[PDB]
Amino acid sequence: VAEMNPNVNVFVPPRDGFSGPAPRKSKLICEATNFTPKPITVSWLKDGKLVESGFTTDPVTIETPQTYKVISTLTISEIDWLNLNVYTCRVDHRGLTFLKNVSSTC
Amino acid sequence: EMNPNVNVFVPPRDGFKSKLICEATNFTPKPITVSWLKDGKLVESGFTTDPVTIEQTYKVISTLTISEIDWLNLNVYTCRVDHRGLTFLKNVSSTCA
Amino acid sequence: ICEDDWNSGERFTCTVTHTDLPSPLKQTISRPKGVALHRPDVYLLPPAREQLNLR
Repeated sequence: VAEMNPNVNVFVPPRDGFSGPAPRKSKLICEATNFTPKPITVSWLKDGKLVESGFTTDPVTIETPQTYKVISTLTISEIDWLNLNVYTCRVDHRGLTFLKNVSSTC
Repeated sequence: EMNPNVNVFVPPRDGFKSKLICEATNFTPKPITVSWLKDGKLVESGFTTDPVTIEQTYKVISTLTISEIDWLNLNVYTCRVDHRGLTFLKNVSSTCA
Repeated sequence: ICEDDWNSGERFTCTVTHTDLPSPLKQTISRPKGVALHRPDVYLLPPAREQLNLR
């Protein structure tokens, strides 16, 4: 019934978001909302390298055009974050690619 | 009976309104209550709790709607988790500040 | 603000809420009380004769 470009949002842990035995680890959340149709592909990129492990994508659930949402979680290491590594969330929708870049730099 | 882990996510330093996600994982039993605080004041609206899902362990997430101006003004946001009579509070702030 | 409030030496603070700066700066503006009043003297200095040469 409609075609809308998905919105890409990336969540990062704060400075005090790391815990557990050394080395500490955290998670990254990439969520796409208000996109149509239902099918969507979510991928994680780390400094241009595809991540093939340590990630879990939640099933697409329903949030007037029909709307859907998708949640993806990627585990990251504190050491990699301190090296100013850039994490990119790859979203594929109807042949269109949307990339979002986040970093610890201010 | 294991204490639930409390983690609060923050928007990226270089920009995104946005949402706050508080996650409790590896907790038992399944029933759990999650709330939000703003500068030590109770929040009456603008927050929703997603149904608990199965990761035996369970996972529960919460979504709080915030504005860009309020978040970057060094406002204090605390996620309150109540489990087995215990209360956990996590405070976050701007890293670049 | 009111005229009487300004003459009472009340402390006014302007806070800026900008996205770039995580810390809202505080600027204080207040009239310094305890200063005496003096009558200004106005003097007019005509140009000298050494300046009216290049026309």
